[PDB]
Amino acid sequence: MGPGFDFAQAIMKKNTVIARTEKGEFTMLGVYDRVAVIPTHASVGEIIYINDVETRVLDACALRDLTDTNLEITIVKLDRNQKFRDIRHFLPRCEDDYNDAVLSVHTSKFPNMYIPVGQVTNYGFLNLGGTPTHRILMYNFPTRAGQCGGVVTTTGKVIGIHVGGNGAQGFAAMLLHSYFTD
Repeated sequence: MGPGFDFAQAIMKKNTVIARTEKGEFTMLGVYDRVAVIPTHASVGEIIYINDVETRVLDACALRDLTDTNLEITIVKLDRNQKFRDIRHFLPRCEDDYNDAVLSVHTSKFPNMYIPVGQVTNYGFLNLGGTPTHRILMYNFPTRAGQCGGVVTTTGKVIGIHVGGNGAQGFAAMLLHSYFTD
């Protein structure tokens, strides 16, 4: 509809895949080369389906902060025959708040879904399904079941992936440039 949805659509069209684990289907953001991210509760194993293709997992790392607290981001390296467009220059360097964000989802259940979620708070600590979690972003949209992995963007920035909600609010794990230095 406008420049927020334009930037969101540009990321979805080139930098997402449908990830299937034994825990269900997730939006999965490709970041560079064969490296992608998914919520840690997807429980990535040795084999994953990527757009319904059986794919060996070369590495999978559940991120935690230096306090040894869950970040709810798993960085996955895929045995895929094709690289992602490198979008690391769209990642923020620091924890921050944002205006006018879009949550974008692409699954079997929710194809080509874009949600204007409005203002994003640097919320920090969240007890997420019983697990203490840091670097949480919050938006006042009633997200449901089927949004996990969904990409949170502003114009110019990819800021997080959707990991949960309480029925009134949705919560995203921050993406930071420092997660993907090589």
